[PDB]
Amino acid sequence: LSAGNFPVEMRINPSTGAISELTLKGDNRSMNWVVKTDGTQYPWVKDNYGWGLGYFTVVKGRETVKREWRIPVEISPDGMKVLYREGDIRILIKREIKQGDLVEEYSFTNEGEEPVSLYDVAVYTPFNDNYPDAQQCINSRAHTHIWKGGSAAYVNAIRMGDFTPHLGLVVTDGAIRNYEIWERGRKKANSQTRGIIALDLPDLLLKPGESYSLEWHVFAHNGNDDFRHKLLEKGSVLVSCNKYVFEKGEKARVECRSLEPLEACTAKMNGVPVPVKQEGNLCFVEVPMEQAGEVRFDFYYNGNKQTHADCLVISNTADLIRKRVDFIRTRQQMNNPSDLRDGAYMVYDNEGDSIYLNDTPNCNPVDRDEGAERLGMGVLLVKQYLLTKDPELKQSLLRYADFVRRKLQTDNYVTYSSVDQKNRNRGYNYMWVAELYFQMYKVTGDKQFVTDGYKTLKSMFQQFGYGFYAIGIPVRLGLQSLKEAGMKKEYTDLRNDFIKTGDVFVKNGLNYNYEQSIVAPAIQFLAQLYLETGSQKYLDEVKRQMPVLEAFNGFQPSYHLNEVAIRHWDGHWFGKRELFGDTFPHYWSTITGAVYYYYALCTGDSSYQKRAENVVRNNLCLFFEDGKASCAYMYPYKIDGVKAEFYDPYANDQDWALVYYLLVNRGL
Repeated sequence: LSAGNFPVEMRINPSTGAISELTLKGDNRSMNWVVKTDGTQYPWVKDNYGWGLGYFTVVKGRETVKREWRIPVEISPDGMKVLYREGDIRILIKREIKQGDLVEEYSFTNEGEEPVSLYDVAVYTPFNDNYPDAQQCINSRAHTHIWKGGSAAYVNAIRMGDFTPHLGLVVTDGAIRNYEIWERGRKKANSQTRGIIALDLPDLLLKPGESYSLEWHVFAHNGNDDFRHKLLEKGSVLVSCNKYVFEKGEKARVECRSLEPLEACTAKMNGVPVPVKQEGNLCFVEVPMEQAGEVRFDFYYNGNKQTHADCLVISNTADLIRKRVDFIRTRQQMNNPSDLRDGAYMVYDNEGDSIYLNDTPNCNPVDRDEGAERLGMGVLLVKQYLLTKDPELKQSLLRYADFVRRKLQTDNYVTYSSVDQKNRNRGYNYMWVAELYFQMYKVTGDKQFVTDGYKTLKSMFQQFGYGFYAIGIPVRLGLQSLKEAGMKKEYTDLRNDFIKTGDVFVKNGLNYNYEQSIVAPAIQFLAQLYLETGSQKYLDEVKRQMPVLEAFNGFQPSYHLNEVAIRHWDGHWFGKRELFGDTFPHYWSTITGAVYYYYALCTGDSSYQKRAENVVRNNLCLFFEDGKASCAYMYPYKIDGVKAEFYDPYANDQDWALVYYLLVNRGL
């Protein structure tokens, strides 16, 4: 049983030959699926970024020249056939509407007398993934889930509100190996745009007169299941693994599904052939994961096609966490009686092998300071203390709790992230200080911590409002902390402050800058609230907003991406390299996994717990086997020409990923 037919329509730019506008006929919201490339949406995004235009670097001996195609030599009256010529290379674009889908074929032909090598070959696909405001986002923008799957590459653009129709792009000839991001910066809408995506073809060697062809289909679809079915119908494949992060010794099952059986399907594991089993239209590999590190599974099929999955093998998860807490204790806690920040857990430069003192220039000093998000290290050590009872952690926590109470907060519970207290008074910071205090009660017993938690939340309520959207508002912990102490006058007063927050979230709905870590913590809060009160109005709102949360997450066969929310700015604001661009994973992705944990308790639907476990498991790649950590993985091949695919060398705020990992897996 299903729904509507939405033929792809477009406007061709008569000067460039690019697709200016991409719409789905019969869409009641008439969304343009690409960023407008005439300056009218963003001043700095002009016609050179139009859909179907692109670039390559041509190398002949010592001669290296980058070329960008933009002005056709020939263009059809309808714009469906376009020919560009840049040096020796002809770029021919053929477009057709086949049964309501757009089929585009790009050919690259060496017209010259000498062989040529082409590097960094890419086509712009400027999907409308940006965040101008909540109303436009929900109705008229799309989360763009990109899979660099070679011959089986795709893009699944889910409208942010989850209203159908959605859009899909499936590669049916040639391959896409990666993508790049263009037009990011402090002067280019900052955190509010994902930028302009370009999809990278393989590097080519073209003899005189030889061609390389890329073909894709663009089409409307009705959601992830529909997208996957259509992807298969168009002759592509879907790769998936039982999971994407393994402990050493575990068995992996990697599956490659097609519509019809693949011919001569072969596979490799880090470049080494491994046996593939074929049953009908499933090929699968089953192997032990015997060595720590990256594992890439490649499938080779139908003569010249390939695709892959990215998995990670860690030594052991318990030990990874232990080693990380020891590193926080022995290397990221300031132990200098002379320094005003004495007890703090702090930002750490992994290249420099020292605590980062926030004294050199950078783009935003307050995001590299002594508190604010850095409280997650405290919550992590507390949770790890509860599971192991290492007295050296108790000693370190006692000192941290003193640093926070004595130096970050005033006597009146006004909360800062800096010992001087002459910087921003935020809102977000109060929830984590509060969570640290309630958590410290479980360590010792002192009911004073519990009062500090309450008086911190009350100070936030006084100053900011009742409907302040904020990450990790500690409802279930707050109340169990109060009740367990026996301060029953407080377990009602606070509960009623949370209930007044619940109702304002319910009144707002999806109206409220739009991003993952506004939407998700709202739902985290309303789900904990329902578990305490029982009020059906709150669980109703959770269910209504769940699809909107889920739309941030792809199902690509990579531990970097699988159920990992699209976030693309924290590298700039929190990292050493200060790179805007896709961070996969970034640790706040694990809030979504917290939502799924609670949602699984609210309903009895245990498949949300399995998903919860998947999300947090995938964030384990931010933690290394010597106890070091990274604040972000920069995912794309390049960002504005700057090479990415690296872990940012600062350990900053990422330890919340382990906080939510232990919540999901141990209830802590």
